[PDB]
Amino acid sequence: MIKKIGVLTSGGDAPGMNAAIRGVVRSALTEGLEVMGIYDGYLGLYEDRMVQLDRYSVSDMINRGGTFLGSARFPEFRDENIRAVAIENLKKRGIDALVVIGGDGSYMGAMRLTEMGFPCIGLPGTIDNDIKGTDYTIGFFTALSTVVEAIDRLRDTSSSHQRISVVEVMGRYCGDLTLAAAIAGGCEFVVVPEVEFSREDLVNEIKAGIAKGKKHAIVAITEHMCDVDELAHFIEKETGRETRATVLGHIQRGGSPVPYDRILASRMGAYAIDLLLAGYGGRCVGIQNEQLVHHDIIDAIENMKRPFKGDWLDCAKKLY
Amino acid sequence: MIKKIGVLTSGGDAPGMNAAIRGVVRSALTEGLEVMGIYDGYLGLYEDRMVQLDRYSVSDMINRGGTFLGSARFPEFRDENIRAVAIENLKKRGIDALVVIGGDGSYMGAMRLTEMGFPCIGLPGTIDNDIKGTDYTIGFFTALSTVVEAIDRLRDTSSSHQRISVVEVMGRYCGDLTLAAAIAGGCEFVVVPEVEFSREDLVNEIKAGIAKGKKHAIVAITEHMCDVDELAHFIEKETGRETRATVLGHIQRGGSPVPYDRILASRMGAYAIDLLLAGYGGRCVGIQNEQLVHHDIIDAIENMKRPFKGDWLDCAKKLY
Amino acid sequence: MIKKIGVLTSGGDAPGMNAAIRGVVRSALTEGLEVMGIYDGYLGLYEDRMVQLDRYSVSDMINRGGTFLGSARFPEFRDENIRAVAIENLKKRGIDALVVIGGDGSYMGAMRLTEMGFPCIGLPGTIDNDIKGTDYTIGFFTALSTVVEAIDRLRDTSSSHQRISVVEVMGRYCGDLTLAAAIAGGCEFVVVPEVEFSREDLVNEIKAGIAKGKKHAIVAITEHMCDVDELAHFIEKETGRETRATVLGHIQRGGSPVPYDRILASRMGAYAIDLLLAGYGGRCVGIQNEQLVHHDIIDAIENMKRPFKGDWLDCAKKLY
Amino acid sequence: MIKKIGVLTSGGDAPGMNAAIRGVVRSALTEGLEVMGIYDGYLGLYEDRMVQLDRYSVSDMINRGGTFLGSARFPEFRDENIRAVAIENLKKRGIDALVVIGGDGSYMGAMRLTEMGFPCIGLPGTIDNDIKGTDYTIGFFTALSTVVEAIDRLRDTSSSHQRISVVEVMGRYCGDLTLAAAIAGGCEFVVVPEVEFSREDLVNEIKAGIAKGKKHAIVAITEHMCDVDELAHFIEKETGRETRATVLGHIQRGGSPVPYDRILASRMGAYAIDLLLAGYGGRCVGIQNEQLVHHDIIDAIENMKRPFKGDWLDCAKKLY
Ligand SMILES: Nc1ncnc2c1ncn2[C@@H]1O[C@H](COP(=O)(O)OP(=O)(O)O)[C@@H](O)[C@H]1O
Ligand SMILES: Nc1ncnc2c1ncn2[C@@H]1O[C@H](COP(=O)(O)OP(=O)(O)O)[C@@H](O)[C@H]1O
Ligand SMILES: Nc1ncnc2c1ncn2[C@@H]1O[C@H](COP(=O)(O)OP(=O)(O)O)[C@@H](O)[C@H]1O
Ligand SMILES: Nc1ncnc2c1ncn2[C@@H]1O[C@H](COP(=O)(O)OP(=O)(O)O)[C@@H](O)[C@H]1O
Ligand SMILES: Nc1ncnc2c1ncn2[C@@H]1O[C@H](COP(=O)(O)OP(=O)(O)O)[C@@H](O)[C@H]1O
Ligand SMILES: Nc1ncnc2c1ncn2[C@@H]1O[C@H](COP(=O)(O)OP(=O)(O)O)[C@@H](O)[C@H]1O
Ligand SMILES: Nc1ncnc2c1ncn2[C@@H]1O[C@H](COP(=O)(O)OP(=O)(O)O)[C@@H](O)[C@H]1O
Ligand SMILES: Nc1ncnc2c1ncn2[C@@H]1O[C@H](COP(=O)(O)OP(=O)(O)O)[C@@H](O)[C@H]1O
Ligand SMILES: O=P(O)(O)OC[C@H]1O[C@](O)(COP(=O)(O)O)[C@@H](O)[C@@H]1O
Ligand SMILES: O=P(O)(O)OC[C@H]1O[C@](O)(COP(=O)(O)O)[C@@H](O)[C@@H]1O
Ligand SMILES: O=P(O)(O)OC[C@H]1O[C@](O)(COP(=O)(O)O)[C@@H](O)[C@@H]1O
Ligand SMILES: O=P(O)(O)OC[C@H]1O[C@](O)(COP(=O)(O)O)[C@@H](O)[C@@H]1O
Ligand SMILES: [Mg+2]
Ligand SMILES: [Mg+2]
Ligand SMILES: [Mg+2]
Ligand SMILES: [Mg+2]
Ligand SMILES: [Mg+2]
Ligand SMILES: [Mg+2]
Ligand SMILES: [Mg+2]
Ligand SMILES: [Mg+2]
Repeated sequence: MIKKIGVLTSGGDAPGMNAAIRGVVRSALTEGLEVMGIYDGYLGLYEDRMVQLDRYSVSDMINRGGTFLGSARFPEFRDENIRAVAIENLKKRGIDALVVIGGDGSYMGAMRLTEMGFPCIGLPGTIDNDIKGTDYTIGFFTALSTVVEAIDRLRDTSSSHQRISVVEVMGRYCGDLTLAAAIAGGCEFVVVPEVEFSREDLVNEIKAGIAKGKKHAIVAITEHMCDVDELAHFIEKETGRETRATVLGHIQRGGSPVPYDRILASRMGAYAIDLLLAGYGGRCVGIQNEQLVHHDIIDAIENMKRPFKGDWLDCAKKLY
Repeated sequence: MIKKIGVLTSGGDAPGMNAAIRGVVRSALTEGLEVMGIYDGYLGLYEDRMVQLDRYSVSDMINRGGTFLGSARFPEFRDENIRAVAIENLKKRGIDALVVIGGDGSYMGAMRLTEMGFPCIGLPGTIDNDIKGTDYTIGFFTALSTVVEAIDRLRDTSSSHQRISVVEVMGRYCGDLTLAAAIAGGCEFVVVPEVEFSREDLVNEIKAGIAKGKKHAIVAITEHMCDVDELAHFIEKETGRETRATVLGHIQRGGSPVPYDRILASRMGAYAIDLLLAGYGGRCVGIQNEQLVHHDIIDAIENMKRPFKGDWLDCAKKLY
Repeated sequence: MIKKIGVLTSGGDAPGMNAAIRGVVRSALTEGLEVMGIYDGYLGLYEDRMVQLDRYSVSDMINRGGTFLGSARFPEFRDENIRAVAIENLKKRGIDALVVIGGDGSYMGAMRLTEMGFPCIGLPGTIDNDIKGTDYTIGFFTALSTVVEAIDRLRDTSSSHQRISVVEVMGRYCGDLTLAAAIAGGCEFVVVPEVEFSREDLVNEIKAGIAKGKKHAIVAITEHMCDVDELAHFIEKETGRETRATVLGHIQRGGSPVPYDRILASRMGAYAIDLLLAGYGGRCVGIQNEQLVHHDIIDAIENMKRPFKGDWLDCAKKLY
Repeated sequence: MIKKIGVLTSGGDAPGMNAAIRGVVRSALTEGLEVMGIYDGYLGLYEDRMVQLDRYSVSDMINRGGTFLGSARFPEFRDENIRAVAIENLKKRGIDALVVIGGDGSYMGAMRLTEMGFPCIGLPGTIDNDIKGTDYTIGFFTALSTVVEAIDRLRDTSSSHQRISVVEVMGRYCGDLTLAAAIAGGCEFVVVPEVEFSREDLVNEIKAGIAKGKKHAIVAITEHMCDVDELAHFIEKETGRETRATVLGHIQRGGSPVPYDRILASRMGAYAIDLLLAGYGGRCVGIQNEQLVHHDIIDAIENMKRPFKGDWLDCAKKLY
């Protein structure tokens, strides 16, 4: 079967979500399917706030950050009774399946829907690059460029004043963004959650650099590891060089998607449709060793471990 | 007289400084003069740290941020005895005049040295836009782009989530940055130090916005006015909408100068030399109503005044 | 009187046209006026293709290139009989006046409408910076940045191979864009329509540069002056250095507007409304010596001469 | 053995080359080796033009385009006698191995030198993406952004005017650039050299587009396939819609490397040295399915093959 499908964006927004939706809509249409766009992820589902999507409703969207459909958190969705009101709207709208774009929270919702007879496909949308079974997630590369662009500006100013700059990068519990940024910006030190942090190894590395004539030091550090103001104070004390802490924040979440994002989103969206049409349900799409793959949601969540990019850390240390 | 001139960068670095230097060196060379570059602003002047500059030393500098001579904050320059040393260094090297590129603070140093008999020329180099006698200062336009770009990015994320975003802008005690940025980013409310700040008006304006169906709200505020974190929480409580505070910081000070900065800097550089060959000293260059102008330093510091830009603000409120 | 007004964009598009329209709409609304948006400039007028514009129809437009209303050429409009069908649509729609955003072609149309009892205000929209009675036009600064961004990339590649690069810049019969670009990119030679071109002065300047150790030469040249392929061949022959010609083209017309554009458009749009309300008609808005001014359209067109930016050319030559 | 290595950049410059060099120099230093930088690719090798490189010579290079050692197209390197001279220069300087960074052509030189007994290592440096045994080459991603950005800009102008835009992309005999660009810019039609070009299909697709109400149409075509000017006129006649051809040119080759290039380059650089210390020679590094890999040069040049990317193209047509 499957005549009509639903699409939503749930969880934290990431550049390339619009490309993904377009990817879905255009794929669907071409295959003679009808498409409903659901507002504010799962909440919109619950409240029955939807719209009919044609090919033009996804035009002028490919090079746009955010999610035109909106995103929202709806913890309640974990309650089967809430999902019962959800399913009724589905029947009542004649939706046969959905494509969900989000993180792991979103994939769980989607698993719940599948066992209730509404096959769902999950696509990775997040700048954190922390979803299992994918080398990359949509929004990663866009954030990477925002961060590096920031580090470039900081180098200019840091040089001018022979300063040390600490930069707090997003990623929550994943150091991928930090680490990649650090290589690309030629940072002097990197602090990621996956490695034990030694304030001491840091100090030594900075002084060694200073002894070598380095005019500036740039420290890349993942958020939630310490208070960057405290850390800046500590460095200034112990090194005699004025330190300045910078917290990029939410700028990392916005802006026009980079080509990698535009293209990954596009390809993923199209593969979503092909999956539904071949009868799959409760799968999460991913990109592994440059190949598009699909896994059972439960399998990916409970059975896969997020590998540590050790080879990139080794490389980082050699180019200091 | 006047066969050899000196040139330094003082105070907070600003994009376009390299362009100003290049302006100076190239003009001077063409007029048969010799140029000495003083390192680390007033610190290298005191420590007698200088190098000779040829036409090639300013090559590949026009599109770079920072200052290759370095800059410093040497508060001790306030002492008339330290300035005594600096002047001796100047005479020993055979230097006839000095070209100082910096902010309001650097203008004071230049003034003090003029008062001592050493002829200087001040060029407005600061992202802040706070020097008297000039519509703009080198680096303003560049920082304006860094900021506006940041804002374009926050509009995307706060829209996807129906959030309120508080952006803290540099400027110190000047609102130009914050104000030009709020109009260019189409901000909901602007808070500057030249106008009385009313938590009331802010909440009321925002609420109004929500009534009319605005998906996001961007509030642009000058630094040192409050705790954006405290202010953020306060907004969240009073409106029921999630709020996020972003502190741009030091990214505003770096990066490749925008066209305007590159050009202004070059023009002021060439003009400095013209003034020198004419026999003027103790003067500062500015751009006034599209005209390259010079004033007695003393006149600018003391008896000039900052124009209340009700003009930009009345327009700002109209477009909300 | 005046209860309702019309707005259109005519002639070649330029970044910041959307900011201008927003500027008008929001200003109008705030003043209790109603607003019609006319499609494809004057053609749309003729054919009666309009829409009602509210405050939301101009949202998410400020940072967007192009004109959402469209532009189109309609030479026929010069015929009074065509204008008669135009006026009937106006009456029939109850439009009392219009704000026209374009070039001088557009201003003439607008003059015609005024004498026929429908007061029109003209705003400068064009990357050429060639409208009389304005220091700048909307779109100029955005193009300037696109060109300089291009020149920066060309320097990198030119250096690597010790090449000469000729870059053809837009501007039609005005060298403002070329000249500004040349200073900002540190070009070795500039060719603008306003100055007699000597292939010889060019060759000499290039060899002198080459004799001096210059690793690259960048030549900035305004379009319609020669065939850049022919000119590249000529340079290669006479200098022994491989030459490459680059024609930027239409990339110059697009992209997100720079802050200067966002703000000039905004201010101009708002001033348009104030003019209509004070009873003026048949005026063209401009920015002169940092002041917003208005002139009689005929006066501006037939009586003002486009000044030559001689002071910028003098400066260009000194920094070679 | 192996105490001193050499490093050069050959062929068409590519953004990330500076990053590759830095990769090499920094790794080598760390392993106790000595590094010689050869100027102007195979030309300086022949003329024996070299410099010693320390850790500081590669500082401030990571974010810059081009190559600071220079590059050259020295066709004469084809002569076995010229290569005889080059090898003598190498032995006289005490150099044990060579690291060559260039394209398909440079790989031939490296191969010929290996054949003569001098051990080399090839690193894929070219915007084209045409080397066998690597998914990507240094500079590809950067040129992809230069292009996509160009396209975002043309969408704005061609939309305001209901125009068709023909964009000519670099690549030589490889379609990757053109193809990735067409999907990322949401192009209407793509013309590449790996597929048969049908003027018919093109007009028919475009006409289709107009039927469905498309305001613009962007056609992305690889260079050396036709005369975009001729093709432009042909389209204009057959569709009644104004067409414009834009030739991106050399802007594609320059500018600051994107994050991906910066990182890949660093990683390949470090890897070269590892291979050297292991005793391998006559090898070339590539990135295959996210893995750093090495192959016998000979194997890559001769018996490897280019993968028909029907995959990207089938998806391209789906999203139109
Ligand atoms: N029915 C329509 N009415 C108006 N504009 C349209 C229509 N369909 C497409 N367009 C416009 O034409 C351009 C190209 O359309 P399309 O190829 O579908 O967009 P995209 O490349 O962004 O996917 C865009 O500016 C789009 O907004
Ligand atoms: N176990 C679950 N069962 C059902 N729905 C869930 C479950 N976990 C999360 N969700 C739904 O997914 C939404 C997003 O979850 P969250 O953890 O916030 O995001 P992410 O997908 O980014 O990890 C939640 O608000 C809720 O609607
Ligand atoms: N009153 C003063 N007398 C003499 N020198 C001064 C005076 N004020 C500032 N300076 C010098 O100018 C430097 C830069 O000033 P500052 O206010 O910190 O920044 P900026 O010039 O960037 O605005 C000071 O560090 C000091 O060397
Ligand atoms: N003596 C020299 N040796 C090497 N490179 C030089 C020399 N003089 C100039 N160059 C290089 O040649 C290019 C052109 O120089 P120039 O026009 O003077 O630089 P800019 O445009 O930055 O003012 C630049 O990349 C510069 O670094
Ligand atoms: N009635 C509405 N419905 C949906 N979104 C709206 C509405 N009004 C405004 N918005 C959105 O809220 C944001 C801010 O609105 P507004 O201040 O009017 O835009 P802008 O700053 O671009 O002028 C934009 O993303 C806009 O699209
Ligand atoms: N003398 C005129 N009288 C009436 N309408 C005119 C006149 N000149 C131009 N127009 C109108 O203005 C439009 C734009 O003119 P054009 O010269 O193409 O542009 P621009 O305003 O950019 O100079 C024309 O298509 C026509 O509709
Ligand atoms: N068959 C060959 N034998 C020896 N050297 C070669 C051969 N082909 C190319 N080269 C050398 O490699 C250089 C660069 O090659 P080219 O094809 O022009 O560019 P790229 O390496 O950038 O792809 C040539 O100029 C020449 O010095
Ligand atoms: N000996 C030195 N003298 C002057 N500046 C130096 C020296 N060594 C490094 N630097 C400068 O200090 C900063 C940090 O150096 P480094 O980390 O080695 O550069 P990069 O990050 O580009 O690898 C750079 O701006 C660089 O040019
Ligand atoms: O948007 P919030 O709620 O302020 O949360 C910030 C967090 O969300 C992220 O920006 C991205 O998270 P997602 O996994 O939901 O996409 C993290 O990097 C960051 O820690
Ligand atoms: O760079 P510091 O020493 O942390 O000081 C930051 C201050 O300098 C500035 O960045 C620039 O101001 P000045 O040019 O006057 O120094 C201010 O906006 C900011 O308040
Ligand atoms: O868009 P077209 O018709 O190809 O014309 C190109 C011309 O239009 C411009 O791009 C701008 O012209 P406008 O005065 O109409 O805005 C010129 O720079 C260029 O010569
Ligand atoms: O730079 P040139 O000598 O004009 O040649 C241009 C050619 O070089 C490239 O820019 C890059 O190709 P290579 O790296 O193989 O030299 C091609 O895309 C283009 O065809
Ligand atoms: Mg979660
Ligand atoms: Mg470093
Ligand atoms: Mg100051
Ligand atoms: Mg707004
Ligand atoms: Mg005209
Ligand atoms: Mg130059
Ligand atoms: Mg090649
Ligand atoms: Mg399209």
